[PDB]
Amino acid sequence: LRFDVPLYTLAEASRYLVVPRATLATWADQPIITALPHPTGSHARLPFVGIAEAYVLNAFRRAGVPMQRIRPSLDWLIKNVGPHALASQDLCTDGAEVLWRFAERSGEGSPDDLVVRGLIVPRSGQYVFKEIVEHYLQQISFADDNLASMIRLPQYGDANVVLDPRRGYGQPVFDGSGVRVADVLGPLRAGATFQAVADDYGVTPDQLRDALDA
Amino acid sequence: LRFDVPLYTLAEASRYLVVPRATLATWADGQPIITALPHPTGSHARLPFVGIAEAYVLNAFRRAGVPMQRIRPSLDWLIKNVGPHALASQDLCTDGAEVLWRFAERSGEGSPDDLVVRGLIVPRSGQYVFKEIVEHYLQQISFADDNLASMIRLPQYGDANVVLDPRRGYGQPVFDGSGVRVADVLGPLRAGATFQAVADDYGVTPDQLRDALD
Repeated sequence: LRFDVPLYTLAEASRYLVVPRATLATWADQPIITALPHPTGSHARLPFVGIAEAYVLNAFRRAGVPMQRIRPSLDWLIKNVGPHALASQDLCTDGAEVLWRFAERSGEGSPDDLVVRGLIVPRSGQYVFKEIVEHYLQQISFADDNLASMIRLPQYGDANVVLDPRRGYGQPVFDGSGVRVADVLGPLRAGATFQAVADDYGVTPDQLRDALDA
Repeated sequence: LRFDVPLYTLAEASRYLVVPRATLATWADGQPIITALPHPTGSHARLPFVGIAEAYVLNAFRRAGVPMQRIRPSLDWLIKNVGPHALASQDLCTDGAEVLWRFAERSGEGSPDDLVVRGLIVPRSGQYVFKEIVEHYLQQISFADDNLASMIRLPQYGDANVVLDPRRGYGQPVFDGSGVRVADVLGPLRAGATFQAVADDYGVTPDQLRDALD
């Protein structure tokens, strides 16, 4: 379900990932995320692997990584970790060392070195990803093929809201009940109590407050 | 510290309240429905603390699906009955639903006033009360001697318990528990400090830091 079908418009992905739509447009149009031409009468663009790549790149952006000249680092990562490396199970464990190797040969302070310095730091005599990056990488779950199959959106907190192409058409769902976050909003807006909605939708009141306030 | 000096630009308030900047501009510039002041020379500051409190409450109304374009008469009514700056009043959450109900009764079924008030209140156990989706936000506000808002907890930060408090961090988001600006933990994390090191340095927990980041 993750590669061939565009599941997300850029508008939707901007909301779910908390990244400016214009930024995503730049990434999708050479492109640094997987995007497909929009279907007839639809603005869908990103297959699930593409939103996973966008999610990781946003984590890089949040960390202060310069983004405009990141493509050679991404090419290098793909050449060493494999296709769709940003969405790979091996990124978090192998990526820091791979990137270090790239920046070494790049020249001190070169654009590649600046990308890589944004991502990694020495820890106990070796380079590792900064925890501010790791925190986001840790949210991703992987399929048989070691590529992303689910992403937990930490902005929803203990609601444990995920993007999962197997549920809710890939739109944000409570992992615990498979309900679209969107489907609890109408009832709350209508004036149902948090307890009534939580019971009706298989979550807790605290989880609902967390979803609302994400 | 809450009335006579503008603390917030509309840009800042838009971020802290999670409301479009253009929406705040309409509320501040109009007649205005929030307290705003002419910007100081060389500054874009507009909202004193009471004004951001009123904006916070109006945003809770907006979130609930309340029609906002013709809300001013309901606000006038509320001020006339609950008192000056009623949106920022300690008495809003306890007295406001009944006050608004009385207003909409005389307004005509489905009139603009009735539609505002139906957006806010529901029957509970034989009386009209605020919908819980509104109450959730009203409950975040703390009050001074004068029964007007003195602090607002921003629930989007979750268990970090981040607040707007004009007594600390110039009114910018601070961790209630240490009085540190959320802004001041970001540089150290981006630089590659661990969540543990930052949390210890800034008097919060690693879990609270993750909540703030997200």
